[PDB]
Amino acid sequence: SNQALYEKLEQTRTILSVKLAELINMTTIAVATTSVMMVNNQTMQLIKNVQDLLILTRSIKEKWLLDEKQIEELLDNCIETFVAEKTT
Amino acid sequence: VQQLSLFGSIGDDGYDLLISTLTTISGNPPLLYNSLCTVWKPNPSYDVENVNSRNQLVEPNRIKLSKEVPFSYLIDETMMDKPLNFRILKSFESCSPWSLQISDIPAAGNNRSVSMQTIAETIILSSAGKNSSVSSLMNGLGYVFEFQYLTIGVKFFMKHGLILELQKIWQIEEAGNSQITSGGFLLKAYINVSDIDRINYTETALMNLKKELQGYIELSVPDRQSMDSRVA
Amino acid sequence: KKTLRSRISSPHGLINLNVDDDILIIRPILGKVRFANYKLLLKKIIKDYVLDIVPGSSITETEVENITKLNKEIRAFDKLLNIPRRELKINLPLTEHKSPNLSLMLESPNYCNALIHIKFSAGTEANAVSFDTTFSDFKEVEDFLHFIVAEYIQQ
Amino acid sequence: PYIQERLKSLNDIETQLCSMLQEASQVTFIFGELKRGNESVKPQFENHVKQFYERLDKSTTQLRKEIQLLDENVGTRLLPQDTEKMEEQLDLLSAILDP
Repeated sequence: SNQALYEKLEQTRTILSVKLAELINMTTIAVATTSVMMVNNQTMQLIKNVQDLLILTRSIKEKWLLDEKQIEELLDNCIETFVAEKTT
Repeated sequence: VQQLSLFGSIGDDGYDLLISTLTTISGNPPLLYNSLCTVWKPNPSYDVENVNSRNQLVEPNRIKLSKEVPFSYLIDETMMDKPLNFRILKSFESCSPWSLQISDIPAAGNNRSVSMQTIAETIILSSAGKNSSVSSLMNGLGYVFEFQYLTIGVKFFMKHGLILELQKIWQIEEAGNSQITSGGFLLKAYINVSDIDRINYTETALMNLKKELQGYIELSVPDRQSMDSRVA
Repeated sequence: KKTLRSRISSPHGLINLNVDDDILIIRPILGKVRFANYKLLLKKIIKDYVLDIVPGSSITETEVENITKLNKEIRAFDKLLNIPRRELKINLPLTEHKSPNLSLMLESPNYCNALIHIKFSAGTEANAVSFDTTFSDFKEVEDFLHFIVAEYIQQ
Repeated sequence: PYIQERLKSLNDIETQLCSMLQEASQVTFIFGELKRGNESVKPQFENHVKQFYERLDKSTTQLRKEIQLLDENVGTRLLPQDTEKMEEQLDLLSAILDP
């Protein structure tokens, strides 16, 4: 089940790097507005990926986080003093 | 008595992990224990028919005598001053009371979820007279000593009467004791049942334990023939 | 400690407890006081009926599988959880023909009431007597002490 | 403790990620500078951008190894008293008796 975390994390890393470089290529290069929208999309996806890394780290952290005579003498005194039976 | 059980095993190296797992799963650390078993068979020099007074077939079987021994009898000098706890296992006039048992080959059935064995037992408390040794008494019944083995291990008390034993077995002979379990521990999970309900309930308890250890250690039903003490 | 022990040793399974059996903290404790009272009256009775009557006499009270580590811990508190009992031995002067001996034991089996056990033997093997008695009532111990001192202890 | 070390390492990884983000920002703005014809930042743009990728790569190597260590520690360092009370009270009791 942890191997799944490893896979998801690796895929996430590749996705993040690739999306960063590829977005860096996409700009520089209403078509311009469309390109800007696409840039926004890629960047947003990257941020979401960062949050995903945070989720993974948190998951790992949570995985980590989730004689006798002495007594007989002592009671002998205690019981005596408590009854106050002495009375003489 | 009906004993429902499942068995498994682990190598010496799997010890600590298993102890840690069973301690968390059951809530209690292990308890050290031992037992000496002596098996007896009908005297071969004597021979009797194998039938009732009613002329009904009776199968000859072995009788098992078992008791404990004080741990001090199992610790030599090299063993001296070593925490008398679960870790010790790694570094491996009249008669006394005994448990006398005769068991039957487990119940038949394909796809059994557990092994189910009937066990006839009585308790020997003491003896007196000419030949009072347990050995003589067994002879008086017409039996002779065949073999004997020592078992040392740790046990865990769990819910619903489920007991788990992690054991090591040594056969005993003057020629020397040989460890039948050389390499690791024999794992045993069982419940003793004195109504169909309690039997299906007990099966469930064992099945849940098997389920709870699936992936880590597997518990299965041993071969009936491997749990048959009949003489032949 | 007891519940755990009850679980370790026997059950292969779960605990079984009773309030009545398992009841005693405070009730077992109060008995300590009532017993002290009881012991006081008893000593008064003894002075009156015995000590004052026979001159030399006096009185001396006296104390009456491997889980073992657990049993040792619980055993330590047997002092507090035992049914309270003291033995009062009465010292009597030795007659040169025979030495009479008398002793009483006070106890509270249910913790709040009293039983009084009296043993008397003054042996002269011609006259030899032995009494072993139990009384739940101080009224009857006065009557029996009186009976005893009268016939056997007195000159 | 060991778990404390693991958590500390994870926190360090978080810091690394944060750094990566910051230098992503730097990279973007300074790319904006380079496109406008300011080449003076070419050293600083590429530096921050390259230091980003280096930091991100270092974090990836550190994080992936940490996940592997967690998997290897299963069953070892990682999961798959009333006698203490009594000693407290006895201590308390002898202290009352002998203040």
